Order: sequence, then structure tokens, then C-alpha cells
Amino acid sequence: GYDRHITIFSPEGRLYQVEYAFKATNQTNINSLAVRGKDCTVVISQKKVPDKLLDPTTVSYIFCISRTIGMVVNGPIPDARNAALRAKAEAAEFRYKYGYDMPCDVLAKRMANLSQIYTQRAYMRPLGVILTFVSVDEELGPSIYKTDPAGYYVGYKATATGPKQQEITTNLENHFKKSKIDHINEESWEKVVEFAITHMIDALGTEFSKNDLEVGVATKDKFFTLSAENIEERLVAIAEQ
Amino acid sequence: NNYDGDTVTFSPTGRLFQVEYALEAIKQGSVTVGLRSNTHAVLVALKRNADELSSYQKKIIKCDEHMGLSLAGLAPDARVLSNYLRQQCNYSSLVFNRKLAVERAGHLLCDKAQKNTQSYGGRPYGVGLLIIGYDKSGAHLLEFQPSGNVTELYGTAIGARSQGAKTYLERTLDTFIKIDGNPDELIKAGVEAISQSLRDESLTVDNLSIAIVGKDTPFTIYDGEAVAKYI
Amino acid sequence: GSRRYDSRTTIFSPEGRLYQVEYALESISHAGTAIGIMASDGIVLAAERKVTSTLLEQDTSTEKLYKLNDKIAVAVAGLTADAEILINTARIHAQNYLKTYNEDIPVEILVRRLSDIKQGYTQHGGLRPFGVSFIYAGYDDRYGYQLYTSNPSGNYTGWKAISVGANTSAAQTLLQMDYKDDMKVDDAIELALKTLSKTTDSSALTYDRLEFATIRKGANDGEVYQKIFKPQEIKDILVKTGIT
Amino acid sequence: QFNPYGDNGGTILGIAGEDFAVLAGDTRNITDYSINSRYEPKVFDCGDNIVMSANGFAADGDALVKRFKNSVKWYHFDHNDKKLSINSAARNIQHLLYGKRFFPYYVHTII
Amino acid sequence: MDIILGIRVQDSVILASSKAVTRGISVLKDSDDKTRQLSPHTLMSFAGEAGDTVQFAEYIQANIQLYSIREDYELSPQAVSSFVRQELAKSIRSRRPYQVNVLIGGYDKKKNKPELYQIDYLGTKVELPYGAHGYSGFYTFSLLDHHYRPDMTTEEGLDLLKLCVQELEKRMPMDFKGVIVKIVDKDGIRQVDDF
Amino acid sequence: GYDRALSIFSPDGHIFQVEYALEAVKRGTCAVGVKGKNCVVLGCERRSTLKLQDTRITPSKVSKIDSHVVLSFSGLNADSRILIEKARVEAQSHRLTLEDPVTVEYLTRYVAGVQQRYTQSGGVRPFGVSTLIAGFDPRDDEPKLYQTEPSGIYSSWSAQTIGRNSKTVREFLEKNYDRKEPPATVEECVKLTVRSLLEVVQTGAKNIEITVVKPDSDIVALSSEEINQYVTQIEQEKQE
Amino acid sequence: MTDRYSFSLTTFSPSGKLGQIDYALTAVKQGVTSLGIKATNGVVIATEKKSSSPLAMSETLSKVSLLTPDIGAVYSGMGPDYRVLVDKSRKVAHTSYKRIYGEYPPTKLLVSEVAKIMQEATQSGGVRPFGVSLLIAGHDEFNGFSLYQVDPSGSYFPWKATAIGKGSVAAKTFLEKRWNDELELEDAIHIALLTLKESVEGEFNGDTIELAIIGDENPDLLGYTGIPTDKGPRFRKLTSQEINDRLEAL
Amino acid sequence: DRGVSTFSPEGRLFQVEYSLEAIKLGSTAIGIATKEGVVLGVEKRATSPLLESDSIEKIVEIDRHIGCAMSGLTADARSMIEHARTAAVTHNLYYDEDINVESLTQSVCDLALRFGELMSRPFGVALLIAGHDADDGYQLFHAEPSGTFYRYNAKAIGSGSEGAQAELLNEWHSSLTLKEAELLVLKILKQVMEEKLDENNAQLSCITKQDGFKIYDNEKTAELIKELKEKEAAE
Amino acid sequence: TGYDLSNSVFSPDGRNFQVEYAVKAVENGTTSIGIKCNDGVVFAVEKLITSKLLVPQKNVKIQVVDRHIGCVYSGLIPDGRHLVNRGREEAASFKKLYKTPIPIPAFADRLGQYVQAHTLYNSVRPFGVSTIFGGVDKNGAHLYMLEPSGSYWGYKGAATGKGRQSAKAELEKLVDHHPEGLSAREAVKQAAKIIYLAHEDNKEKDFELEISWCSLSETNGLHKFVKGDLLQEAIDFAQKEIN
Ligand SMILES: [Cl-]
Repeated sequence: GYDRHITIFSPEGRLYQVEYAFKATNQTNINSLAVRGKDCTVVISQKKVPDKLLDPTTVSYIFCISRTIGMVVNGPIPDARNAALRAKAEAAEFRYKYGYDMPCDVLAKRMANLSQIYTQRAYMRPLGVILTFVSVDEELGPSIYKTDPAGYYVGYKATATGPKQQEITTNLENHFKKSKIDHINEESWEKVVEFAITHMIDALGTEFSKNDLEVGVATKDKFFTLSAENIEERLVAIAEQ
Repeated sequence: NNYDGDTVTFSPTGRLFQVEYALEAIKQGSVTVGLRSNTHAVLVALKRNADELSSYQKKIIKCDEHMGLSLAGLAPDARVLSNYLRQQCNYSSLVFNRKLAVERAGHLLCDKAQKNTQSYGGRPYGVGLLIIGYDKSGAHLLEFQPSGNVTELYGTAIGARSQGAKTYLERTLDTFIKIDGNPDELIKAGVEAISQSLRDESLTVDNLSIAIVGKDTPFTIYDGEAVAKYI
Repeated sequence: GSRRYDSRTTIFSPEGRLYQVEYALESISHAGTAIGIMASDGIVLAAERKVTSTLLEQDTSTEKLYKLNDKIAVAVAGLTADAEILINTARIHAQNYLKTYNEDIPVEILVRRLSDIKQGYTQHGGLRPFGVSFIYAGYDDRYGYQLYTSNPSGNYTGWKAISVGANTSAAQTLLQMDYKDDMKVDDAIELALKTLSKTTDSSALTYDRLEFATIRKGANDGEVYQKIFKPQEIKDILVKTGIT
Repeated sequence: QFNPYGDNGGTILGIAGEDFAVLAGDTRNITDYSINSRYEPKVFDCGDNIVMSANGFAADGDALVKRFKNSVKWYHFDHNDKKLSINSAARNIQHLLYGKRFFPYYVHTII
Repeated sequence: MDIILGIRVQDSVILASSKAVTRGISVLKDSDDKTRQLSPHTLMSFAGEAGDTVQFAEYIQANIQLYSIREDYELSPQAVSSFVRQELAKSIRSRRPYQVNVLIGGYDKKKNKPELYQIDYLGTKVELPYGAHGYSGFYTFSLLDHHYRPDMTTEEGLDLLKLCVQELEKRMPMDFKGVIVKIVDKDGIRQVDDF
Repeated sequence: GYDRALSIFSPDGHIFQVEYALEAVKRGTCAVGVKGKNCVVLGCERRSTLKLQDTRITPSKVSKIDSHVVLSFSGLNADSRILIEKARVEAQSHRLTLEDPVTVEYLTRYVAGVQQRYTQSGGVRPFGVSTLIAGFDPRDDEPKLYQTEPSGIYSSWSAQTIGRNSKTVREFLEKNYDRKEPPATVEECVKLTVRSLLEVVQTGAKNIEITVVKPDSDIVALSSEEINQYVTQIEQEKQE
Repeated sequence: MTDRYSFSLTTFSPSGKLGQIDYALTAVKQGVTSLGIKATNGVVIATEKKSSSPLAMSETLSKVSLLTPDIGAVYSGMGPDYRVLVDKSRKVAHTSYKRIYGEYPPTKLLVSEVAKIMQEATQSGGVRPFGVSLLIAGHDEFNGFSLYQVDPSGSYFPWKATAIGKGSVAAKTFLEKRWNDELELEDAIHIALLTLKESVEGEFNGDTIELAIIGDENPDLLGYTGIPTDKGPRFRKLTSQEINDRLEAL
Repeated sequence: DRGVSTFSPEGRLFQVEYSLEAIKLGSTAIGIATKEGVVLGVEKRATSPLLESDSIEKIVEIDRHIGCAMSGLTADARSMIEHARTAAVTHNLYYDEDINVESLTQSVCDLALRFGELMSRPFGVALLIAGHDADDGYQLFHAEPSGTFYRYNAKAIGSGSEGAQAELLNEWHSSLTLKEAELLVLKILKQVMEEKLDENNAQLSCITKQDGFKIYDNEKTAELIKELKEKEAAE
Repeated sequence: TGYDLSNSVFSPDGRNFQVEYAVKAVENGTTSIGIKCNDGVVFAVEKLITSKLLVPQKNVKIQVVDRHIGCVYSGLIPDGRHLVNRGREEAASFKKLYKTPIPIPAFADRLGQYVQAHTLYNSVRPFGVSTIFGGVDKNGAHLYMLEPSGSYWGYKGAATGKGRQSAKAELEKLVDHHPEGLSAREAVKQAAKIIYLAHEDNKEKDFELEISWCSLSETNGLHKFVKGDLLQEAIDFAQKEIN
């Protein structure tokens, strides 16, 4: 059964290597979440540093692709960094060629197209990663677009990825059923970050210290990650309410 | 078993069987010995014939005026690798007016052998080499294995029954390392070393091959009546 | 490496046959039958469309019969997509010859080159062969009217009457029975339709499941005309011979 | 425009006896009206009892001598230390020179 | 090289080509045959750059002979001329173009007609009743404009050709050492030995 | 580029793809070559499961490589066209550089070399073809007959056959061909060739092709009636 | 390194089947239903927008795509494969036609080029076939309106009306009862919506249905005025609101 | 399947070992070296009596001072010979001298391992290379598809090799005359051949300093065959 | 199954078994470590003395990249040399285009992407080494460890090879007992102790110790080998602690 080793069709029209690459996605046992405000797009991810010998500042799954675009990865770090370097190079070339910053959705489509090729070409394996791209696009506004090893991509009101993604997804669905809107109706990004952590806490049923989390924030003209103390400041604000 | 089809495959315990099978070709090869003092480095090799009508397969190859090696295993692979060394020594002379350090010669062979162990379609080299030389830091002896592993030694031996000579040299270490300024004695020690690897056969005049390089001696090979002195 | 997944498309069986060519011929034997009949005053091409649906657009359709130049046409049996690749090559080859020599390409020369391309895919390159058999119908001023067939092996032969695709064994026996050398085009039209009608896997032969073409000198003086039949014209010719 | 050639002057001379041969050359090296060196040898022992000089444009002269010296080395490597006879050296040097037929070594060569 | 002429009459094509090969101040040869038979009923004469001429001629000859063996058939003069034109039209934009001018005289056996084509090194083809390459045309065209008739016999054509050679031997600066004359008709190609 | 080594050695020292290419030859229609005192004759079987053929246009079994040399074959028809084309191109190239047509030995040596190349090149299978190559060297009247096969080996034969049931016709030729006295005339050579095919063929109708090559580019193919006269004559002498 | 897969991955089996093509068609069978209907003065192509999550914005995922101003495409099967095929199809309409003739290709020829691309994925080294069937609707001056189906093999067929994917068998039968050669574009849109409701299970509105037409020229969608011969695209995507208007008089 | 350049667990290359089996199926070739010259002899082995035996060419000239005999898949030898001839002539062009026999042999052996995934498989033919040069005199070399070559005083290759080699071990001495070597090749060929040895199914050749490489006529070999039969009966 | 016979193939778990098999080759190798300190990094490795005939100090295993980075590895030694050769090429091209010597994080990703690339195709084999490397740049000291999968992180301390667990435990004690930081000269001594303690898992053959370091104050930010008096002092400190 060599149809399970390379990306050719099985008798039932399936691609097992693509399916198994989806399972590699959860190998890190980390959950991520993205939401949109009025002015911003917040992405949060769990940070698990098991070894005491690790330098915790170097353990990250959130990447600054360009000044405006951020990307969080679900999957092994080697494949994650492979995707990040390509995304950075693609976004840099787009700007040079076309005279304006690559939109989040266009970079998503491009990375999704590359992923599609690995599902059709035999010599290249799929990357065992799911890529969530975030920005505040100058035309479309706050944006979340997500890519997988199948080459699928779509825009989101909000999204979650990881082993316990379904719990977080329904939690978010139930909030947007209630609020009746497409986003978090909040002025500051600080409170949208707070919303994100609050609804992750409820869905996962765990408490977080400042070193159990990782936060990326996209605003107009810049995407940035938060320090441990920025997150601690945010954790204190949630606790005092 | 299922993991020995090519060099590009690791076994479940992390072994490369094609590299190990290449190592096996060396073990079937005729014994060759290497040893050095502080002034000279000496190769001794037992040559092998097909029958009494044939010549004896030459084991020693000159690389430069200050460097050369002996071989055990696939002889064409030794020709490829010696030719590469000849070029690398040559490049160093023409471009930098510099005699190639025996150590660099080792690093270059290591990296050439390695590339043949990580790509599809290729195969590992099937030969072991003992490189002797005299450069700006004195006399040297190196052992090349086609796994890529190169090792600097006072003395050593590779091939069938090489363990006898390797044990002898390990005992004789303190004696032969201080045979300075005396070529014929360093050779005598190497000829006695290779004698610990003989079975049913003894060293004859068209059987023994000796090479020497040192302080005031270019790399030169002795065959035929020129080795009769040492039997 | 990748050796593991190589089918080795261009090797011999122990019996000295080419696996992939044999299996491609097996594929072609399920395609709709196509018949070519060569008369003294023209050639008939007749082919059966593969099981039609009532909502198929029949007039703006082409599946079996293709024009290579003004003097040569082909009937196709096999994968249509494979056939179009080869048809475009053949069309270009014809124009190359016309550009080089200022004369229309002799039929056999075109047939040989197309057959040579097929041959290549069976000897080198590790690719699957083209799953196509052609019936070539054409005219040139050296041999006049000519019918040829080529198959996935790249072997080609000349015919007075021939069939490709499904039920060739039964079709050939029927053609061998009623064909004679002094035959005219209108007789050949009838034979072609009668043979398909008897060999068809359908209930009854109708206009919407057929493609039809003639190559006559039935233009005005010493020149050749290609007539790819319209739906209504096939409906009429089917009534004129009393099949419907 | 860049001119890839120069003239380094000097002169050389070869005479053959019954059981010997001499190859002489002055040691002066020049460009235009200046002296670069009063002692820059351009006659060389190339091994196998062959002496060689390539006089004219010194950069080409040195390159050729360098290539022929290297040729003698590889002749030994490839043909069991066989001595390169003077006639075989001559033929080899022809191919060294003619190989740059359309961008010549600007030298008069004597061995 | 230098002088090549061609006349198409009722039943044949006649080619006349100068015999001299001159290099510098020396006539190296006075019996040179500046022609190749491409097929039994097709002959090509050539003039132009030294080396180029024979190299091109023999290359065309090899290709037409290859075609003949492959198809067991002789290409028409029109078809051969179009092949030759295209080869020269390719050549003119190459790194080093063939500097060769040709005349092609053939008898079409399907049409039972003689045919003469003039093609220059650029690949400029024309069918003509009479043709010339180089400075020869400057004397022969006007002469033939006067004396040529479309219904002439092979003998009349040869006399008409004698008149051209005579004019060239009177007014041309160089000694071209006479011509080799060849006739192409229904029976193929033959050489007139006494001209 | 497709690189796979398709022709390789097996443990017993055989190259199976070359040996299987010989099986394709064994399946092909029988071909026979017989050389006389002043000629070579090439005879070829044509199978009769194909009625309604057009023999004007169908590829002939014997091909002219040049005006003085011919090539017949047994095996895959499509494969043979590639060998014939290359041979014809080399024929013209030889005339161009050497200013002399090929010898039959040289043309054969070239064809065999091509076949050999396809037995140790990556990504290709061997030719499923064996050839009989016959003719006369330029300005020579000594008859030449050579045989090639998929491996690449070639040799000269007084008479030889290839294809299906070739072992039966070789048997016939081995007792009916005298080396001391080859068929002294064209008629004798054509007859011995037709006789040898009649051991294997069936009806001597449109099943046998005969081509006669004489010195100085004298090649002609016999028609049905001409061959049928040999068939008729041989059968009447047989009833004895 | 380098693509060592220079050999075919789709080959003939002893029975004559091309395995990978068959299996690709199986993938198309699993795909969501899409359909096309040809009227006298236009063509409609439609499909269900199967949402992957209610947090996903299904407007950002377009299943019906413009190829040229007069040609549109829809599919059944694997989305990613379709997306890259649309990219390639849009480019080939320019490189192999518009950049040569200064006008857009007729439907049959663009279809022919897409079919070629899909055929090559069936024969070339180291690739699997595309896992999609396409329905391409379009108009051109000399052929009028047309509708084509392109399969994984590279085969294409012209249709009066058809469906592909999940419930294609039932949908085709529904279309046979309703189609006549006098259908006006609005009648064809009505039948398209009726046929799609049978195969759709959940919500059936303008947000879960994607539908586009090939009809009259739309000068208001051109973006400029002043050239009389340029009159606007015949391809138009119906809005979510335009679909709901027609779902009341259903 | 498996890679073409794969090692066995015993440290040998599968394809090289398998090509050695192909050579054992080949026709016998024998070479003997003397101080008066080197003799090369082969069994022709025609597959059928209708085949004209003089067209079987298993002894071949490389240069005036170097000759060659073959055994195994002989079609494989053509490009080896073509390379050998070009190597020999090229060396003469570059150095205005004859190329050493050992240098020629090493050049041919360089082609041998140039296979893999270069040609698709090793050569299926072994070569006996015999010649003379001024440095090392008369020489005989056995060139294998492994890329290895040994110098031999005498050597047999092909189907009858191991029996013929054992015979050569007893017969060879350092004082053999050329005539003695000629007879010895005929004698040992007659022993290992299937069909009865004559001038039509066996071929002799030699290389001498004075006259170079010569293939013998069928008339010349026939007399040596007659001289051999008479000498064996004479005791 | 058969999922483990070819590199770049996902198993049904989502794993690349060939990489996991390369990890087994690393676990078989000798012990090597890295200790990050106040203003630099220290590297040490265990060199098994197979025979008396090995020339002491003359089979050097720690390698320099550029002039400011040091690299040590466990597993298939030739594979490690290949990785360093690439590392040197990457560093040279960075210095060529950007003038400044390559930063350590930048250098870490260069090796990472290159090793990750050898998990993408079936025509190459994964690297049979884990590599500990680091140095000093404009932002201070950095220590990294890179594995066959291409995975790497920054480390306070790092260990790989047959005695990795023993060495890791010893490293964790230093991190706990020195929250403010360890000095370069102290870290050299500690490296010697840890290699001697990690030698217990390989105690048949006795060994030779090799240490190197980069420190802003002690070596001026350049990579240097520890030799002579400083080495013997570090050896003695280690000998005192095992008894
Ligand atoms: Cl793209």
C-alpha cells in the first residue's frame, strides 16, 4: 500500500499523507486562539516550557512576518520556522514587486497555494503545520486567515486551533450568538487581549501564569508580541474583576 | 534487513547498513600497517595476488612529495580518493605555494566520503586508507574509514588480521616513537608489526611493500629487491 | 529513494510483450466503436458516441471525429484528452511540412510521425503510453484515398476498411463480408451505418449517438472536400438507408 | 580600454653540445623605461633534466612554466614515474600553447 | 566562384557555370564543377563565399537524398526549392550566415514541365524563364530579354546560352575559364562536354 | 530526466530485459536471408489473420537503407522504424564525410552499436528487434549478409533466418545450403529462399515477400504472380 | 535531492483502468453538489457554500470564479486543487490567447486549455491528477452561450444542463424533467434554485448558496466609459440579497 | 527492487558480482607472456554452421604495440575498445610517444565503475590486454568490470577458465619461446573447448616488439595445429 | 506499515520515523555539553580513548565557525562536520552582504532550516547529530542545541549523547544554585566536572577532556580552546569532585 506513503489518491479518493500531516499539527500539544476587535486583531497561544535548562525567551510559535502581518503556528517547530521564513520572503518580494504591503489574505492564499503543490507533487512532503495569519488590513480591516496541510484557507470572524480546539470554538460561537456581532465591541486592544484570555480560560478550564501564555497583537501599521510583564499586567486586570 | 537497500536509510537503532557493508570490504582486504616516530612515518603493506601467474596488487600510492597512503578494500575507490588528494595537495601548492597539512588532507577525505552517505543513488566508498606525511608540524599518521571517520595515530593497522599488528604496536608504543633519525630501524619495527598478522604465509621479495616519508626523505616506495634487506 | 514507487512503464514481460501497451489496448476496447471505409471515389468515417445523456449538446460537440488539415481527418477511440494532445501535434506537423515544402503533407508521413511519438513513450522516459487508437482518413496526389490505423504501441497499418474500439472482432467480420473493391462512397456510407447498427451495445442506433464524415472528390473538379455531418444530416442519412 | 598584455623585456639563448645543453637568460625585468628587478630569474629546472624559459610577457611566462612543471608532476603520477623525454615535453608544450590559440601566451619559449 | 546562369526552355532547364577557382592573383583551377545533383531530375548550381558554397550544396544534397531514401519518392522541383529557400532564410539571421547564391533547375515529372528557381543568400526565391547571379545578370538579362522565346528547343537554348557566354567573355573583367553546361529534362541530368 | 536502470544483471549473470527483447523477436513474423554466388535474397512472412489490408500503402517488411543496402527485421514493428531511420541518416552522413557509400559491415556495425547502447543506458528499454542486413559494398560484387540482435552482437551469415519458427527454417537451410556451392543464379537463390519459408508459412499466396539485391544498387521487389510461380513449381516437384 | 520522480504515477492496470483518474472521480463524488443550466439568453452556474465552521466567513471563500469577463467556473471535489486551476486558467487565457489576438478566448478554447493542464497531471512525472470536475459557463460572439464539464482525465463535454458531485444523479434527473429549449434566463435561475434545494440539507438562503450568471453585458460593471465597442462583463455574481428575493416566489 | 550500486552484507557490489557470472558464460580466451612476445588465443564458438566464422571478431588491435582479447557479453566491448584506441592515439598526439601498456589498461578500467543512478550497468565482458613498451617489456593484463586489473604471466578467462588456468600453472616457465607459447595456447584451448579445435573455430595472435600486433591467418594457425598434434603423438 | 522505510513520509501518528531513527544514532554518541555564562558560553566534550595509539590532544572535535561561534556535536562525526561546513558557508555569505559577523540567533536558524530541509525529501537522509553551539554577538551571549528534526531552542545549559540525562541533572543544579549568573572561568571548571560525571555512562574506555569558550571579558568575544594551565586546573577541579 504505497498510496499511503506519497501524495497520490487512495481507492476512496483520499490523501493519507495530507491526513497524517494534520495529525502532526497537534504534536506540540498547544492550543491557539484568534479574535477581532474594532481596531485590532488579537492572537493568543499556550506556552509550555517543560525543561528547566531551556531559555524561555527563545521558545515561541508566534512570528512577525512583516510590519503589519503576524502568524501563529500549530505544529512542530522545524516545519513552523520553515513556513515563517518563506512567508517573510514572500511578503518582502510582494512589496518590492507591487509597491504596497502584502495583504494578510493574499499571503494566506499564496502559502495555501504552496501547500497545495505538496499535496499534488510527490517529491515534496506536506508541512505538518496550521498557519493562522493576523493583521489590520488597510482595506478589509481586522483580519484572520488560516492555512492547513491540505492547502485550504478561509477568513474567520474568530478561530481556534490545537488538540482542544472544539471546546474553544463552541465557546466563541456561543458568545457571538449572544452578542449578535462579528467582533469584540471594544475600543482598546488591551481589553480584547483580556477577552481572548478570559474565553480561553473558560473553554480550557485552566488558570494561566505570565509564562503559560503568548500574545500577538495586530493594529493599524504594526503587529507586535507582548512581554511576560505585558501579559502579567493583563492577567492582573482580569483577576480584579 | 529492510533498512540496507541504500545509504539514505537509517535502521531503527540508528545504523547505516550500507556504510557498515562498505566497512566489511576493508576487513576482507590484505593487511597494511602504519607507524611513526618524531622524524619519520612508515607504511608497510602485505600485497595479494590472484594466483602464482599474476602480479601482486599494489597497496601504496604517492599523493605528493611529502604525503602518500596505503589501501585496504576496493582498489578503484582508493584510486578515486588518492586522485582527489593529489589534486587537493596540488591546488594548495599552485594557489598558496603551501604544502597541504596532513591534518587538512584528513578533513578533506572525511567530507568527500560523507556526501556519499546522505544522498540517494550514491554508495559509500569501499576502502580504508592509512595516510602518512611530513609537514610543518613533523611526522603524521592518519586512518581513513569510508564512514567518513578520520583519526590521527602514532601507529595502526587495517585489513584482515590487522588486530595482531595493532596489539603489537600498542605494546611497542614507547620504543618505536623514539626511533628518531634512523629509517631502517623504524621500518624493521613496522615489518615486525605486520608479521603479527601473517598466517601460513611469510614475507617474500615480491610480497612486501614499504613506504617512508620524513624530515630529509621524500615519500618513496620500495618493492622487489629493495625490500630484501628487511626479510 | 523514489525507486519504490516506479511502475516501470517501459519494460518487457517474460513473454516479450509491453505490459502498458497491452493494458492501454484493453482500455481502448471499451471505447465507442469507430469505422473507416475506403471507396474508389472517397472515404467514410463513422463513430459511435459513448453512452449519451439527453441533456448533452449534440451539435456543438466533437468527441470522435477531428480535422487535421483540409485533406486529412481522424476517428478517435480511447481517452479524448490524450487524443487532443496528439491531434495538436499532428496539426502542427502538417503545417511545418507545408511551410517547408509548399505542398500539403502526404498522409503516410503524418501517420508515421504521430506513430513515432507513440513509440517513444514505450521505450524511454518512464511515462504511461497514450491510451488512443486512431483511424486516419485522407487524400494526397501520390496514393489517392488512404485509410490507416495507429495504436498505443506506435504501430500503424493501411486498410480498405477497418474498425477500432469496442467489438472490432464482430465489426471486422461484417466488413470483410460485404466489402468489395469497386464500391462507391454512398454504398460505403450504408455499410458503415449497417455495421455499427449490428455491433452496437445500445438498443437502437439513433442520430444523437453518432458522428459521421466523408472525404470525397465530390467538390467541383480535381479537388477534395471534407464533410463533417451535422446532426440533421445524420438523421436524414439514417432514414435514407432505413435504419430508423 | 584595458590591455591584458605587457612587455617585460629581457632575452634568452639556448645552445646544444654533443653530451650537454645550455639555456641562458639575463636577469633584468622591465616595464617601459623602468627596471623592476636586476635579479629575477626566468630560466628554470622543471625536473627530468629539462630546463625551460618563456620570455616576453612575464605573467604569461610564469603561468606557462607553472603549468608545464605541473604537467611533469602528473606525467609521473599517471605513467609509473616514467621520465619525460625532451621530445615528449616539446609536444606537450605545443598543446599547452595552442590551447590558448585565440588568447595567446605572449612569449617565446625555449627548452 | 562567380558566373552561374540558367535558361528554362520548352522541355528542359539548362545551367551554365564558370570553371575558374581564383584565390588572390592565382587561378588555382580551371575545371571546377560548381554544381550538385540533389535528385535524378533536380540540379543545383552555386556561387559565393569560399568554403560556404560547397558546404551548403553538399548539406542540401544529403538532406534531399535522405528524403528520397525515406519516402522512396522524388520531391518536386518546387518542393526542393522551398526547402532550400527556408534553409537560407534561417541562415541569414544565424551567428555566421551562409554567403551562397543558388540556381535550381528541375524537371517536374508530375507536370511534365521544366522549372528554374533563383534563390539568393537572403532566401529570396523567384521562378524565372532565365536567371543569373552576381554581375553576370547585368549583361545576360537584357540579352535574354531580346532573344529568348518561351517555346525554344534545347538546341535553341544552347545557342542562346553561347550568345551569353560570348558577351561575358567580351565585356567581363575577369577570366572565368569557360563554363560547364548541364541539361535537366524528362530523362534526367546530362553534361555537354564540348562547349 | 527519467534515469532508471532497466537493463541490469541478475544473480545468474543474465540481463533479463535483453533476453525478453529476444522473446519479442521470437513472436515476430519470420524473416530469412540467403546469399547466392552473385546476389542476396531477403524473404519475409506476412501473417494472414489480416484480410482487408491495403498492400499499396502498408509498410513493407524490407526497407532500403541506401540504394545498395537493404534491411529486414523480426519483432516490434514500431521499434524497427527508429533503427531504420537512424541507419538511413548514418548512410547519408557517411557519403558526406567519406565520399563513399557505407559498406554492409559498417552499416551493420552502426545498427548493432545503437542496439547495444539501449542495453546499458538509463531510462530506456532494449530494442525488441533483430535485423537482417544485406547488400554489396561500393564497387564490389561479393554478396554480404549480416544479422544483428537486441544485445548488440552481429555476425556474417551464408544464410540465416529470424522470427517465429526460425529454428525450423534454419534446420532446413542447414542441410539444403552448400558452402562449397552457393545458389549459382538469381532463380536458384529465390527458390531456396521460397522453399525455406514454405516449411513454416501456410499458403504461398499473399503471405511471402521476396526482395532481390544484385551488385551496383540493383534492388527489386517481386510481385505476387512472380512469387506464386515459385510456389506452384516447388509443389509439383514435391509430389514425387 | 531534486525531483527524482520523473516517472508516471498514473499507469494502466491489467483491466485497462487508470487507477488515479478513477480515484480522482471518487473524490469528486464526495464533493458538494454544483450545477449548470443553459437558457436561450444566458447560463446559470450554482453551488452550496459548505461552511467549515460558523466562525468562518464564507464570503472570503469563493466557489464560483470569474475566468474572463464572459466566462465563469464552478466545481465539485477538492477546493485547493480548484483554486490553483483557476489561477492557471486565468493566466492561460492571457498568455496563449489575449496577448496574441487582443481579445478573450471563446469558451470552448479556454475549456480546451484547462483540459490540457488536467490531462498533463495524468501523464507527467511525479504528479497525481487533479481531484476536481469543473463546470465552465461562458459567452462569445460567434458561438453564443455554452456550458462545459471538465473531468480529472481532461475530457470535456458540452451540456444543455447538468450537475456534478454529491447528489448529481438525482439532480440530473430533476433537470431532465424541467429543461426545454425555450427557457429564458430567469426561468433557468428558478430551476437552478429548485434543483439545489434537494441536495442542500441545512440553511437554504443567499448566504449558503453561491450563484452566478452569464447573460447581458453589464456597462455599470465596466468601470469606465468612452469606448463604444467595450460594453462590460457578461459574467455576474448574484448578491446574497438577489438570491433571497427569488426564494420568496419559489 | 534495489539500487544498482548497492553493497551486499559481505562488502561486495551486487551488479559487479553478477556481471562476473555473465563472463563465466563467455567463450574461452587465453594469453601467455614470454620474453619473445605475448600470445593471445580465443575460442570462436559459432552458434550455427551457417554463420561465417571469420566474421567473429574476439581478438582486436588497440594500437601497433597493444592488442586485446575478450570474453562474455562481447557487444559490451565495442565502446571499451573505442575508448582504448582513442586513449592510445590521444596520448601519442599529446606526447609524441607510445603509451605504456599499464597506462592503457588503467584508462580502460576507469570506465568500469562509471555506472549507477554514467551508464546503467557494469560491462558484462572481461578483457585480456597484451602489449610491449620500452620500460616494462612484454606484458599481459586481465581487466575486469570491477575496475581491477592484474598483470599475468599467463591467464585464461571464460567458461573453461579454472581448468585452463590450472593447466597454465603447470606449463608456464620464464624461458618459454614464442613458438612454445603458441602451441601451449592451442593445446589448452583444445582441452577446454566443446567442439573439436581447428583453424575455423579458434584464432591465434601475438604482439612482438619488432612486428607489433598481428592476428594470424587461418593457414598459419592450421600448421601450428598440425605441429601440435604431431608433437603429442611423438612420446 | 513500511512508513519507517522512507524519509519525509508521515506515519499515521504524524511522525517522521527516519528522523526518530537518526535520534537513536545521536543517543549512541559520546557526551557533549554547553554552559551559558555571565558574558559568554562554554563547550566541552568526551573523547573516548579507544587505544594507547591515539595521539593525545590531536583529534580535535570542537569546531569554530567564523571567529565568534563554537560548535560541538554528538553522533555521526562526519555528519557534524558537514553541518559545520554549511554553517561556515552561511556565516561567510552573511558577513559578505551585511558586513557585521552573523548574530547567533541568525546563525541558529541557518543551521535549523538546512537540517529541516533534510526531512522534506526521500532522496536525502536526516542528520545523525545533535549540535550544541553558540557565541557572543552585539546582544550578548547565546547557547543553542539543534536536533535531527531541525528543532532548536535557546538554552541556559545543554547536553546530548550517551550521558545526557546525568549531565542535564547536573546542569539543572547550576541553574538553581546560581540565579544571578555563572562566571566564564567558573563555567569552564563546571564543564570539566559534568563531563567527568557524565563519563560514568561510558566508563569502559577512559577518556580525554576537551573544552572551549567565548567570553566578552576573558576571550574578547572570540572562540578559543582551553589549553595548558587552565585545562589542567579544570581537570584537577573535576578529579577532586568525583572522589
Ligand atoms: Cl501562487
